[PDB]
Amino acid sequence: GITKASLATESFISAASFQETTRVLTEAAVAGKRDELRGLKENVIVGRLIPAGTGYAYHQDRMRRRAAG
Amino acid sequence: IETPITANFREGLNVLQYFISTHGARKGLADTALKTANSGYLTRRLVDVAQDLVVTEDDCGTHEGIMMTPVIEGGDVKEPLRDRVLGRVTAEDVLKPGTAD
Amino acid sequence: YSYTEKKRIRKDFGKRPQVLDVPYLLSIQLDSFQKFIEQDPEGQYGLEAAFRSVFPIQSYSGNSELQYVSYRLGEPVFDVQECQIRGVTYSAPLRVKLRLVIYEREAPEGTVKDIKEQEVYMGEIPLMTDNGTFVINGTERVIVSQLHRSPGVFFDSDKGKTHSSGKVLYNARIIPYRGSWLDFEFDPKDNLFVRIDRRRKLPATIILRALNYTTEQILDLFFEKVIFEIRDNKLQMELVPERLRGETASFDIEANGKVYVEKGRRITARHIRQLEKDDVKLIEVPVEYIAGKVVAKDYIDESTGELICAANMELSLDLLAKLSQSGHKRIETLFTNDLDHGPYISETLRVDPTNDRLSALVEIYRMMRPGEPPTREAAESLFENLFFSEDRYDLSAVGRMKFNRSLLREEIEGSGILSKDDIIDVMKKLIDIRNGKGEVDDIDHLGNRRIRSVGEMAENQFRVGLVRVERAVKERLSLGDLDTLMPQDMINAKPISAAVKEFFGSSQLSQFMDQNNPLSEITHKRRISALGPGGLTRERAGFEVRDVHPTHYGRVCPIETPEGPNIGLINSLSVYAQTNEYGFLETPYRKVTDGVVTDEIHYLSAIEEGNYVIAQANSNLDEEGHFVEDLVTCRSKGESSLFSRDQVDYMDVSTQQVVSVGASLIPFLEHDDANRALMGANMQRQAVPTLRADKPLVGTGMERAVAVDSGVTAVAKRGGVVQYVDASRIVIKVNEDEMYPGEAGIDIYNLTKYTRSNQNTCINQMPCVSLGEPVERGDVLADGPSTDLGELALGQNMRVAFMPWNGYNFEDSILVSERVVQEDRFTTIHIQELACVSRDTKLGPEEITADIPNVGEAALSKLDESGIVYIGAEVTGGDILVGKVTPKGETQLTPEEKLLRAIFGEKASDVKDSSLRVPNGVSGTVIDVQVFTRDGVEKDKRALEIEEMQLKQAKKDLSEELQILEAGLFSRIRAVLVAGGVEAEKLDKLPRDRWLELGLTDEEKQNQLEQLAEQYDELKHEFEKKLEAKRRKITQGDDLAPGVLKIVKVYLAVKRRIQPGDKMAGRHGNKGVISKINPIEDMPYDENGTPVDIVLNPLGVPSRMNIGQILETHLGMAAKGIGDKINAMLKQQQEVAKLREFIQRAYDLGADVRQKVDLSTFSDEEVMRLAENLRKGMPIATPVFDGAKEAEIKELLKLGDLPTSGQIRLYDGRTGEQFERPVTVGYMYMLKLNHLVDDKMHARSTGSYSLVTQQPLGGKAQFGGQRFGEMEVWALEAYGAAYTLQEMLTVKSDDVNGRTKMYKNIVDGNHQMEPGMPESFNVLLKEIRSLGINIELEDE
Amino acid sequence: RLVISIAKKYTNRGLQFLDLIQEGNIGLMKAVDKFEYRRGYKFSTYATWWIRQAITRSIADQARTIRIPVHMIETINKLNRISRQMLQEMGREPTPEELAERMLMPEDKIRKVLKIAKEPISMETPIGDDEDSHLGDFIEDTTLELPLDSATT
Amino acid sequence: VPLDGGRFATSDLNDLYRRVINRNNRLKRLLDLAAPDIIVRNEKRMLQEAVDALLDNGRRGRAITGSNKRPLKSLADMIKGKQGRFRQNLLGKRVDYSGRSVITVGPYLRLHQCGLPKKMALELFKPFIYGKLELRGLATTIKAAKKMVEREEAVVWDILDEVIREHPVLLNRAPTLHRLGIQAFEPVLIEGKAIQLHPLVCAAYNADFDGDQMAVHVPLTLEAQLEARALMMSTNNILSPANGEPIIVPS
DNA sequence: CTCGTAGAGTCCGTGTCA
Ligand SMILES: C[C@H](CCC(=O)NCCC[N+](C)(C)C[C@H](O)CS(=O)(=O)O)[C@H]1CC[C@H]2[C@@H]3[C@H](O)C[C@@H]4C[C@H](O)CC[C@]4(C)[C@H]3C[C@H](O)[C@]12C
Ligand SMILES: C[C@H](CCC(=O)NCCC[N+](C)(C)C[C@H](O)CS(=O)(=O)O)[C@H]1CC[C@H]2[C@@H]3[C@H](O)C[C@@H]4C[C@H](O)CC[C@]4(C)[C@H]3C[C@H](O)[C@]12C
Ligand SMILES: [Mg+2]
Repeated sequence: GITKASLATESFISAASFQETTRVLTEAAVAGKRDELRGLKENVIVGRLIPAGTGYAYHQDRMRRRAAG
Repeated sequence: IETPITANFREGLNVLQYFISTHGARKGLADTALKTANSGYLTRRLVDVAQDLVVTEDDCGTHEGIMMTPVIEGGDVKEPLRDRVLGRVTAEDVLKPGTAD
Repeated sequence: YSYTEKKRIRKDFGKRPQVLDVPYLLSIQLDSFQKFIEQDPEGQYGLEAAFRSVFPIQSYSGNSELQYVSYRLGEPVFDVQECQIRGVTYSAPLRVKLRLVIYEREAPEGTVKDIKEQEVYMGEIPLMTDNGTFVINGTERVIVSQLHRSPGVFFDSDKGKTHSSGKVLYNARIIPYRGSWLDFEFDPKDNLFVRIDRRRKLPATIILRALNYTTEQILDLFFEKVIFEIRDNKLQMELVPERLRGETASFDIEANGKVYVEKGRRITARHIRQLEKDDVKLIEVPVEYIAGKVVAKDYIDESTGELICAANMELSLDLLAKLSQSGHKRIETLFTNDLDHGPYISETLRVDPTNDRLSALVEIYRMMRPGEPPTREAAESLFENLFFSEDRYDLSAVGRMKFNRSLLREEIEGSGILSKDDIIDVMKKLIDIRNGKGEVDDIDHLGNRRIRSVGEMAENQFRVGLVRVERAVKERLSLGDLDTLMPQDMINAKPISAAVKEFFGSSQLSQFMDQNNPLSEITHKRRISALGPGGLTRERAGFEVRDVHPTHYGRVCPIETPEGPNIGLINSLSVYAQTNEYGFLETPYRKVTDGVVTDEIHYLSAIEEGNYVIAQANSNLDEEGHFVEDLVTCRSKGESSLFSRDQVDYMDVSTQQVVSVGASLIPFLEHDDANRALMGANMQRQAVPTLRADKPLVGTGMERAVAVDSGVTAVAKRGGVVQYVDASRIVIKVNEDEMYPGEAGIDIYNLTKYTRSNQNTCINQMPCVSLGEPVERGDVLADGPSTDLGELALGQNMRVAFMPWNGYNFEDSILVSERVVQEDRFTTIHIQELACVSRDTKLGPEEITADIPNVGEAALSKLDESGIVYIGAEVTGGDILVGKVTPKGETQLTPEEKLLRAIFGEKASDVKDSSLRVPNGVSGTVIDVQVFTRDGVEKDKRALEIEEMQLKQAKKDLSEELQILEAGLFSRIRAVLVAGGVEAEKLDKLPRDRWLELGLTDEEKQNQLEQLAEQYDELKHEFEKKLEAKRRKITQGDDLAPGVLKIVKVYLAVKRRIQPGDKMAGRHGNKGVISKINPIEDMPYDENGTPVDIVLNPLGVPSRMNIGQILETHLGMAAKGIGDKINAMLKQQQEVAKLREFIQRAYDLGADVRQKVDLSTFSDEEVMRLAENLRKGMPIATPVFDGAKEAEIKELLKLGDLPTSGQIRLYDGRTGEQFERPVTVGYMYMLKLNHLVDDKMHARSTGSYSLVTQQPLGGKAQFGGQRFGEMEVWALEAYGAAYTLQEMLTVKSDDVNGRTKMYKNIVDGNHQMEPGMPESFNVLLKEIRSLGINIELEDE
Repeated sequence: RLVISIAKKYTNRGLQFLDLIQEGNIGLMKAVDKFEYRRGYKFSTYATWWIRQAITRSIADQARTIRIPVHMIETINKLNRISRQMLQEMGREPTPEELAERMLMPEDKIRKVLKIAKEPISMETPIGDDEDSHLGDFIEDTTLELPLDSATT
Repeated sequence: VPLDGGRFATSDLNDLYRRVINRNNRLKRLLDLAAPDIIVRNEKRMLQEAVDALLDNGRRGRAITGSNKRPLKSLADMIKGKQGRFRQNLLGKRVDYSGRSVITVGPYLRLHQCGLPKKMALELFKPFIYGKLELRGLATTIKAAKKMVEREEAVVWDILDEVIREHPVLLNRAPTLHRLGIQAFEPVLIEGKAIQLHPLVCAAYNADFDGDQMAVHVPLTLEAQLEARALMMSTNNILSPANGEPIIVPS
């Protein structure tokens, strides 16, 4: 169900955005979980370019420069 | 209520008949003033789950597909084929009702 | 008719005769607070009640008590107006005489000392104004009456949700006025549990055990016993014949020789009848039948003492056999018929672990405060004070009345504390309903909902203050020594006044008086809220209470309620409604004597109303209260139907009684949908007073009632002749009949001129009457804001045409012709206040001088040397009003600027500018200035000038009044002196004071001259002392807030003209924005050449089923047609005859009308006056439901010589060609709403930011930007618009470094960006890192 | 229980009852360890003395957010007694001039003390009938250099 | 911060921290004094209570604030919940260069433009105006430009017209149900304080001319301008994103 | 087949939205 499905997202900032914040924060803290942001809502949160639409190319371009020599 | 309101707005209603319609309208107003909050919550959840979906690839190249028919709910064809299929990409070649077409 | 009535009569439609006229509309507030003050001996409602409740305060067993005498209301130190100006609370000091009495211990009983305190001061209490308001800090606040649930006992159902298997579980709630609540609820397994108000669930029987009741005593008090006697052998049952009713028999029931009930066939009614008439008493019974019964008492082995059967034990063969060999003849079982009499208390006893009283008190004590070691005495005192201590637990006279009514006991008045019988009866009723021989009550019945007005809540808060001080005084009276101190040091007044002023100031139900329209005031005072303390919260409830109950008929208005989130919890009070003696809601009805419908009225509450068959007002009555139809329409138990002529007990007082005043004003209500009625009423109450109010062409008759009842009009107290009229005061010469014997004199009314209303609107009173006009008691002297000739004129009536005009009225938008603004008929005046405060900074006090660094002399031109605007100067946005400078040094300027200072020699001014300049975009006249200096500081010259002006003005006014009253007094002395020998020829040439010194025959006449002489002297001396007092009030330094040196207040008067974007509405809920102002010629015009004023979109009528506005337009067109016809007939100056005949023919207009007009009045001139007033259009009056029929409109239109269909052919002003299909034109009364575009318009480029999160402030005073909410973020994401979102999210609001980068780039003409990190995200990082969680930005 | 009995006196000076009882326990222990039966002094008085000496000291120091000299607190107490007496006798209230009369202080310190006594308001106090914004939502940051001025510079 | 009027405003964390530090110092001294076990137990209990209220007040006895009965706000309260943070202040900001006002019809407009009040135009585009004023040299420096704008001379209107010519604006109505709740238009200067909206699109906005208000934002950077002009210009969205049918149908 | 243990269902109280 859409709430639970939302709950099972990879990024913990996404889950923290709208659910019981304490729950997700404690889970992520104990798990040592690592959020690469990878998504739309996180990118909004940090105030960088969305990977959607006009900004998709940017991130795609970044991907070639990212994780390379 | 068993007895209805016999008069209409061109003519004039009477005390009790008004009273009744008053109740009707009051309930209606509250109804809306709550359908707005519920619809807002629902749509927020919906956009929440569906945030990340972006068209990333040009063509996945699968042979899979779903069989679309005209929804003939019981008595008749409530919604035809054409509107349900307009603007969708095809999964495979369609034949006339007669093979090799 | 009265003289105000003769001035301008209003044509009335309406068929049924008003038996009762509308009462004084504000009665509730005034009379309730009157009851609150009300010095009375008998302890009834009144401060007295609170005192007698709390006092006498007895020492901690010290036998030195404090006793109460009486209270006295001090006279307010500050009159109303000055209290408003100076920002103080308008109040009276309260003084109380007390006696401290001290006994001796141990004395042969005798009070050693009684000493009386010199009227100790117990704080200040705000007083209510004549209109029913309170001035709390120089602002009028209103305390809206509050509806809430009455104390008592209520049985709720709570169906459905109980486990989703039905299980309709009832519960009894006992609610006190003051104290904890009791709740009895069931469980799935039918066990009765008690809970304390909002606590855990206890087994109910414990309370009965806590009441010191034994188990067997309990089951005795509840269940109906069955005796099993031993008669010659084996355990046979004594039988109640009806007892088996509806019970299958387990054995063969023969008795005394005859088989009655067959073995196996369930006992039928026939066999029961057999036994009943045969009178069979006793039956032998199989022991198996007994194997199922229950044991009532604890039958021990009485011979030896060993117990056999225990309390609440099932009966088994072994127990009965043990008893029979033991020899016990009488066994007492219970009657448990699972259908009627259920095992409820039995099952509680089975689950009941507690047995003794002590164990129950232990459980209570350890449950209420879990964990504290239970002490026997501690628990006993706890419980006793919980429910039987007079102080904590009091229901009421009301609570008790409802309680006893619910349990149907003849006694109305009971004891405050709950006697145990009460609880027992409550549980009896609960189990009775649980069996099904009783109905549950619905909370939403008005008979269960009580109205608490001001006086009661004030009394409660005062009670609380007293209980605080009482404990305090006990502390001081028990420990400290008794006999040295007098009884004023013991009690501290601070907390009492603290609590009362806290309530009056900071409460939800004490709100700003909505003061822009008289209707606004009247309806806001007559409001009923379910919110506040002791009441509901908006989130909890809940549709039950919002819906309209059939009980509201004629008591609360069904149609007026805010459409916002709080729908239903405001619900303004109906017109005729009153409060009962007990605080309930009651409405009048006309009595019905079987055949005749009499004129005696009785006020009924809801519960009594339920019983009778009441006929509706809309019933046809012939000449003596006889019904024309044998079959009439009534309602008795909330259901309407037809009943016969000889059954109706009462009848509606008048048709209007269903609706509130606001709704009562809307014409042709009968034809409008409820929704648009609601919106119409709400909007109509917000109309802003225009410059020239005129009158509604189509009213409802309430206009005069509201106008008089609002306090803004000036009304005559003693009728007479207008002696002097000036645009500030009306001086009236009393009629000799109405002259008080001792010192009647003349009456002087000072009017109020433009002062600022709560919403910044003007409230000005203009004189109505002219010199020499005779006035009667209760006549309307002066029209207040938005009032005409005594009538309510909220807005103005203009010529509208329904048609689409180049989509400029596309949606509900409205077109307006330049003609209206040309005549300036919708121009409002707004009086704004501005404040400059000079505080003390740590670098030094601020300064008010006019010397302001680097200011152009252009702006300073308009200030005097002191730095204050001249009264009457015209200012605009940006101009400087009051100069103010602040100390500021040690700038530590940047190097390059230092270089600049060295270069040019620019001595840096150590004072920054702070002057209070005019807000942007407002331009008007400054009408007045006020200056407040704290005591001690050196008054500036301008303050002295203002004090000189005020002094001289007050002196002038006092001399004015004294001289006018003295002239009247001397005139009366002359009027008496003509009796007993006329001497006025001698008199008129000798001085005036040589009229008292003259003599007359020693009689009552000379005594009356003596009276008038003594009154002359007394008026003189009072004049002198009040004058001196006024100068002392003027001079005294005013008390200012800590830290503020002085203050300058300025009242600005802005003239706001109607302009595009403003909101206008009709009374029927049609709304609109004025979209374009066109030249006169562009407007459509009729053949005759008169252009229309407004062009309204027709498409708004059919979809929004408010059709009444159309009939209104027709009838108004007819009225204005009459008006034009008479104006034409007047301009030709025909003759009295012609006008009189025509005006009579008009007033008659058919029949069935209750008007009853001339020819009685004076024959020529006053008719000319009436024509002069009516030439602007003859006013029609349809009451709400007994209104004007269509045919009557047609007929009146025919009288005007106008198309009967109400449509005219119209010519297009642009092209000149005619419109096809002629259109409806006519006058509608439209309103200008308070939403003025100039207030709403708002923009910011850059401005102030917030402290913690560097985001721009939200709001209007500080510039403030719009809130880009998440929904908009989603909107942006729907498009591929990433860059806009990015800038919006960081450079536009939160990134400081980025925002400055952006400003510089923009100014330089480059468009790039520098995203940075949003500050709020940094805040989040720091905040969670402040927690014990490590949050790091990784990198790869 | 003695500590509890004396503690209930100080019950409205911004201090969690339990902190009060704790300070009293510290004072009582101090008295006991310092108690002298051979010096000639009533034991109970000695104890209660130390109890108060500790409790009042703690409330004076750590009660207010901004710590304030104790003599200043005594000044406030005197002011409050005087205000109470004069107000309840006179009925109206004593004006700062009248207070300056009643005590010999030059009244400049009277209003200074009145200014100091004001407690800080909670930044979240909800604004009237609009429980959406608190007070914190209004306070503006004056530190910020104006962008105009940066461009000028 | 010291608010004007000698009184002070503080966050609740000040009180919470003060209380915790007090209890810490008291426990330190108690250990130095070797108090009996009961007292050290009580001190540790209270310290635990203070800490847990500090982290998350609301899972225990609700440590109220000084004399105000309102429970004081703990860290989690600042983070968690809608009213507090993440939801409230980080997707619900308050942008600059924005305006708001009442809407009015004004039928004569072209589909792709909207009537905008002058005075708002100056207020919004202040910095653009300054830039152009300084570029053409009509104003020696920025300060003189500011004075020249507050005088409101004809040259100011000329430059404002030239800047407004091709620059696009975003117009929004508060309940943005679907993506068409925010759309781009070219502004046309008009007198008065009311915003004029093209009628055909009111249906798309679900707007009514009965006192409904609309907000107006200005895209600043050049890329934003192009995004607006390409994707968000009214003329580009005639078909509903929900179903393919036209939205701008006559009403 | 019953005792001891295992499983399923339910209830209460808390957390969660406006
Ligand atoms: C004075 C009045 C008695 C009513 C009465 O019986 N009048 C006598 C009227 C009798 N008559 C004239 C109408 C003739 C009747 O026919 C005789 S009979 O009633 O039918 O026997 C009692 C009944 C309800 C009581 C109020 C409520 O508790 C709320 C509140 C409680 C506070 O703590 C104190 C204040 C409040 C406002 C109370 C005031 C006062 O205490 C009331 C009005
Ligand atoms: C009572 C007095 C009428 C006096 C009168 O009528 N005397 C008649 C005296 C007749 N006698 C006694 C001399 C005998 C004559 O012989 C009678 S006869 O002529 O022979 O028939 C009324 C009528 C007009 C009123 C004045 C106006 O407000 C303006 C005036 C200026 C102030 O800014 C406002 C108040 C002032 C002071 C008012 C004074 C006073 O309130 C006046 C005069
Ligand atoms: Mg609208």
